[PDB]
Amino acid sequence: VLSEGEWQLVLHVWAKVEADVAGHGQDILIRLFKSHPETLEKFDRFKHLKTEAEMKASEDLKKHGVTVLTALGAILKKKGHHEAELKPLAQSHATKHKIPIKYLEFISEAIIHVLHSRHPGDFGADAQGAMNKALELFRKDIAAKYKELGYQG
Ligand code: HEM
Repeated sequence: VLSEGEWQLVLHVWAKVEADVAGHGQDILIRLFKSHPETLEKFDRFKHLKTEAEMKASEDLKKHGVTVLTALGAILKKKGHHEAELKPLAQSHATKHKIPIKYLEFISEAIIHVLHSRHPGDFGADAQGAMNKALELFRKDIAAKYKELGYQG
């Protein structure tokens, strides 16, 4: 479990992300797609995008980035008490979108990379540690729902 001091580090930097949800969302998805090209293939919506400039130009991609970060923000602000928010998400990603747990690991790495680019002074080691712990908790709780439904994998 995160301590109260660790949750404060997470939510302090998240308040900055919320100044520019769309810019953040875009950078994160693009990092994910470039670092792990196999993740782009999950999105019939975005499959057609081949270069980073094309990705950067796509309004639809920027719109989905907002969706992802708004859902994640609502989970983080529940500070671990996220059962009602997490269950729908784990059900669609396991059974409808077919997203392996590993790809949730990849997008966590992307989020940490982008927070680090954009918010150095608010994202030193102690905040990066707290953010990694929060994202592991998210993954751990999702993985348990996957297992229940027969998708641990
Ligand atoms: C931080 C983790 C993530 C969050 C908060 C998140 C959130 C969402 C939300 C809220 C939706 C729309 C509602 C729903 O279908 O559940 C969605 C759809 C989707 N997500 Fe995720 N997602 C995450 C990670 C991923 C990753 C890593 C992949 C793919 C590698 C993925 C693939 C999809 C797909 C394919 C859709 C449907 C897109 C469309 O055709 O409209 N998601 N996600």
